[PDB]
Amino acid sequence: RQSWLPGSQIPAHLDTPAAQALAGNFGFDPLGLGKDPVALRWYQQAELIHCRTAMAGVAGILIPGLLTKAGALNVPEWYDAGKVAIENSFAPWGSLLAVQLFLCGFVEAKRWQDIRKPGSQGEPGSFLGFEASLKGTSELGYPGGPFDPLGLSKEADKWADWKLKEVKNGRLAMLAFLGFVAQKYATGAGPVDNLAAHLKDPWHVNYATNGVSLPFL
Amino acid sequence: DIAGLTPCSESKAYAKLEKKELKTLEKRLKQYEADSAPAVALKATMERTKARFANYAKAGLLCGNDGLPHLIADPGLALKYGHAGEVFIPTFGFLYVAGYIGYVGRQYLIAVKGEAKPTDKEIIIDVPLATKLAWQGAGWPLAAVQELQRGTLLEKEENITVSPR
Amino acid sequence: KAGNWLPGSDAPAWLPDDLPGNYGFDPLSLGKEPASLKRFTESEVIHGRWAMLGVAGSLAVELLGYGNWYDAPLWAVNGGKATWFGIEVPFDLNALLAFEFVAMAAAEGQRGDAGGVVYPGGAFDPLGFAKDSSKSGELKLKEIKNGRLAMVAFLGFVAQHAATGKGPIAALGEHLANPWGANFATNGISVPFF
Amino acid sequence: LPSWMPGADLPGYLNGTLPGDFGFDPLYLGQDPVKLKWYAQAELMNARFAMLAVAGILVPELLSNIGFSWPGAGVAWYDAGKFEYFAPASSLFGVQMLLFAWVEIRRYQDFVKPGSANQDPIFTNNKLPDGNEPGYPGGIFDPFGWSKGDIKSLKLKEIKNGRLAMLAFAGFIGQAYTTGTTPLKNLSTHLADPWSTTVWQNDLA
Ligand code: CLA
Ligand code: CLA
Ligand code: CLA
Ligand SMILES: CC1=C[C@H](O)CC(C)(C)[C@H]1/C=C/C(C)=C/C=C/C(C)=C/C=C/C=C(C)/C=C/C=C(C)/C=C/C1=C(C)C[C@H](O)CC1(C)C
Ligand SMILES: CC1=C[C@H](O)CC(C)(C)[C@H]1/C=C/C(C)=C/C=C/C(C)=C/C=C/C=C(C)/C=C/C=C(C)/C=C/C1=C(C)C[C@H](O)CC1(C)C
Repeated sequence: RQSWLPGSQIPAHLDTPAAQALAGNFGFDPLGLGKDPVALRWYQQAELIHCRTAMAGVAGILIPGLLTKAGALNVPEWYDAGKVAIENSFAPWGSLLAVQLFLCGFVEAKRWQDIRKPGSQGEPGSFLGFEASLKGTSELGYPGGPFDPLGLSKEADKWADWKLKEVKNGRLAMLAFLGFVAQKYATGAGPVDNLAAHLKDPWHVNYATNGVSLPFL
Repeated sequence: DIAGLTPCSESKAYAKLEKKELKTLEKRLKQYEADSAPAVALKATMERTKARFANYAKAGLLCGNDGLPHLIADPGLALKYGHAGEVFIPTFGFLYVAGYIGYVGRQYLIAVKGEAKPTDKEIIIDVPLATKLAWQGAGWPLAAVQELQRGTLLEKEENITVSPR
Repeated sequence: KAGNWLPGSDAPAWLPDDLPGNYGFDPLSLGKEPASLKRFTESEVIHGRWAMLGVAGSLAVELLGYGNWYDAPLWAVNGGKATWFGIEVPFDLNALLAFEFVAMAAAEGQRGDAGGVVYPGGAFDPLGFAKDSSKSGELKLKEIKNGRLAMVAFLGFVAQHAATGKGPIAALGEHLANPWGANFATNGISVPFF
Repeated sequence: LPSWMPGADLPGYLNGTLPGDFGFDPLYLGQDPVKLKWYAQAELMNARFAMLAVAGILVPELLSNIGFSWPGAGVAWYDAGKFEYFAPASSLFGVQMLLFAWVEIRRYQDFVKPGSANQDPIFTNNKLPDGNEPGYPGGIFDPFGWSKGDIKSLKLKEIKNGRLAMLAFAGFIGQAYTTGTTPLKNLSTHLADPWSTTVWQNDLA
């Protein structure tokens, strides 16, 4: 098997049939958090949700960020998108935050009750009729039905590969967003401009020169 | 402002105290030479002093009638008026490190109770095991809430209670 | 089996054959369960009838020249008075709201008490069609197909007026004027990167 | 038995059934047979669009230097987006995506279930023959009576010209980004002086 550190002793809780059947297992647990299988279950759920929302957010940063260097899509910088949006908008930000709290709390409550009980949300008479297709698909965190419309999740031969691509791209996306934050506080411009200013002069413009990222040198 | 005071930037007493400290310091400085290490240390003190006053003025501190900074210990009030860095952030920092120390210690104790002589490994520290557990708990709060939610944090009533009632 | 929405692909197992508009169209597997499927049949037919009525209404309004469907309710926010075919309507917004609430509440409660019934009879059959239950199945098929078409057309109305702000027949007229010069690529809000 | 490196060990999963099987995969991209199928179909499609593209960049420019007078007088291949047509490019994009949605989803439906998209939905007499071969349709898509010969030769030829055309279109992109000129003019100034017009020569400016 692959390991993060070849030659390192892989911990015994990440070496089970239950833990090796997880997407993107690389035996990485230096701080031994996942000693409890229930806790490992919950943490896997946390990783999946963070992956999906991280991909969505970072794509939202990049793709308008890239395409604005072309002609179309005049988009302001991601750290200024809220202001301009709310000046474009019709309501104050408080009411928008309240509405999103409601509409997201409902859904997250659903998903949470499905985490505590696996076959929960599908029981007769609960919803007006989507109770038909709100069960799980035998692997928690990966529902079916109205999710996965295109039927890509039906074939069994591509299954682990779709999983593994998801988790790898997601981990990379989380790293990307943390990078967005740090580059915002460090240099003071958009990430696309950081990429351009680094490709323009690599040996002079990096975090060894920005004067904040390591002040002792 | 916040309970009848003013920020230190326009506080008259602040600048008077600053001038007084510089005055005594230059008074000590006067009697030496211009190359002497006494004068070197004295000018270092001047630099650190003026830098300290500028740093306290920059952070938006609040001074009473004595010209001294006052800390605000109230979540709503400090978070509303921009003072989260004087009690709030410090208390979460301290709780993190203190729970960290306690959790590491507790894990050591359970790690050594399972041996043949628990007292020797208490008087003579198992250094490899101690360093190992010293790393393994940097995220303690997650392990703490898991131990709480599984009911292993608390012993049941097999504790020795005083006799009699 | 009125058809198959995707030649070659197998029909879903949960759709029963004797059913109007049974094309086997279900990628999401939404009607795999019985009771939910029955409820969805009810909802589809009812939405179809209401869509037919609304689309026919907006067409009649614009075709007989009384503004669009968007400025029919214009008389209530900006002060004025309702109309029908060239005659004034003597009511207030709250008056029609009250009579609408009472009438619709009464009618829909009455309907919503007889279990789930989609085809009544007798006094909702006053002309004498669908008596033999033979060609009634075909009439069910025609009903549901025209209903699906009406729903799609009404969603078209909402999107079209949300895009260009003109009425249906006005949009069709100008599109017949210059076909390539004005449709949903000259929209400027449909496809963004143009 | 041909190789891309005569003597070197070929990967075991390649067996000559694919057209143009030269045993070239130093990154081992096609170990799973499913990925091999998808990659093969992708190669065919990329190849055909490359061949049509390179034809559509050579032929207008080749017939530009000869001096005809259709309004495509040699403007460019990359300046095809600033010309007055008889329709703005938006509706072009719309009709394009509608028609190609129809065609490409139809083709994908053939690929997932081979032997299922053969007959004409409207005029249900017209039907493709049962020589399905996902990626090689047949019937009216081979209208002039070919495929009579040993088609492995013609498949091999199609894939060779496709690979050459893909590299050619990559060439058009690279040359037009670097020198910023038309490609037959690049061949013109290279046939003018082959020894002082090279890549190493131009990249030192
Ligand atoms: C140790 C107890 C204690 C005490 C005496 C106070 C005292 C105060 N808090 Mg407070 N607070 C505390 C703990 C405490 N805090 C803690 C632990 C939190 C974190 C949950 C907060 C979070 C908080 C917020 C978010 C706000 C206050 C505010 C206030 C002020 C008026 C409200 C009040 O007295 O409610 C009585 C308080 C208690 C009985 C103690 C329980 C703590 C509750 C949760 C705080 C109640 C907030 C209150 C409902 C807000 C009223 C709004 C006001 C405009 C009327 C007052 C100076 C408000 C403020 O800024 O005033 C200007 C305000 O907005 N507090
Ligand atoms: C009013 C909504 C509605 C409802 C509830 C139904 C219900 C049904 N249809 Mg149906 N249908 C509708 C509208 C509707 N139809 C329309 C408008 C068309 C024309 C496009 C069709 C065409 C159609 C075919 C061709 C077939 C069905 C079939 C069915 C049955 C099984 C499928 C199922 O589980 O449906 C459940 C449906 C829903 C839960 C729909 C809810 C709406 C979803 C959740 C959101 C849609 C959002 C929309 C895409 C947004 C567009 C915005 C725009 C800007 C892009 C079921 C009785 C099958 C059958 O046997 O017929 C009886 C079948 O083969 N339908
Ligand atoms: C006020 C009295 C009243 C009452 C008591 C009822 C009662 C009923 N109606 Mg009903 N109806 C009424 C008025 C009323 N209606 C009016 C005025 C209309 C418009 C003419 C309709 C249109 C209507 C349709 C079309 C349907 C019903 C249905 C039903 C039944 C479902 C009950 C239920 O749980 O729904 C609870 C419903 C809700 C809490 C609201 C659902 C809101 C939906 C999901 C949002 C739709 C999108 C929204 C409109 C935004 C669109 C924007 C637009 C620009 C496109 C029930 C018997 C359904 C039925 O018979 O199925 C069995 C059905 O299909 N009714
Ligand atoms: C593994 C492990 C294990 C062992 O045991 C121990 C240790 C080592 C400690 C660990 C590690 C860990 C880590 C590292 C983690 C990380 C994380 C992250 C980064 C996340 C993020 C994450 C991230 C995320 C989600 C993100 C998201 C985002 C978003 C939404 C965005 C949004 C937006 C947009 C769109 C745009 C607009 O305009 C604005 C805004 C609003 C801004
Ligand atoms: C089927 C399926 C299946 C699979 O599985 C999945 C999926 C695909 C998702 C699905 C789909 C779905 C869909 C598409 C749906 C649609 C719907 C609609 C559109 C409705 C409408 C609906 C609509 C409707 C009713 C409408 C109605 C209307 C009306 C009444 C009107 C009214 C009016 C009038 C008197 C006139 C005036 O001037 C005004 C007004 C007031 C305006």
